[PDB]
Amino acid sequence: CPSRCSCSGTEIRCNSKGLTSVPTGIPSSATRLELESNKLQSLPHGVFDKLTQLTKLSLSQNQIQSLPDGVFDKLTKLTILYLHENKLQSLPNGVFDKLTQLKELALDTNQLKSVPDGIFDRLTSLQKIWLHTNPWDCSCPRIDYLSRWLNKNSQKEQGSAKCSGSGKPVRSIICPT
Repeated sequence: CPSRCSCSGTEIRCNSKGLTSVPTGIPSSATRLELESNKLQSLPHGVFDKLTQLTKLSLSQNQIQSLPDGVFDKLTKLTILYLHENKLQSLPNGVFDKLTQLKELALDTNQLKSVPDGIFDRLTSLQKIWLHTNPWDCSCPRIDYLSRWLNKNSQKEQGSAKCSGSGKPVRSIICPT
């Protein structure tokens, strides 16, 4: 068990510990990992690669600005992914592609202006998504995939994503073609 964590069974919790980096001794048998309310601002590439049995990963309330490419690729059993209340300015192409079992993905309260096209397409088990409190860029070509995807997957949205500037719903926007 890592120094600032509490390990109960295969559940690893290291919340509100003023952590500045991901703990180094996380066992590979971990099924749940929570690193909430710390001081993380970045993540090393491949940092969670050995945590293949993880069903839940939560990094809410930190100051992460970007994600390493393929940072979630080895976490194929992930059912819950919380990334809200951070400072994300963008998402890597297909970062969620290998998560075919993901049910919950929280991305609210960050600094996202846009997301890559088709970023949620592979999420076949998705039930809930949080996208609110982000300065979405509702200019057209850019917001086209999101407004459309949000409209079709209406029932999964927790809260309501709003356009930066006008405050209008991202789903109220229809792009030109």
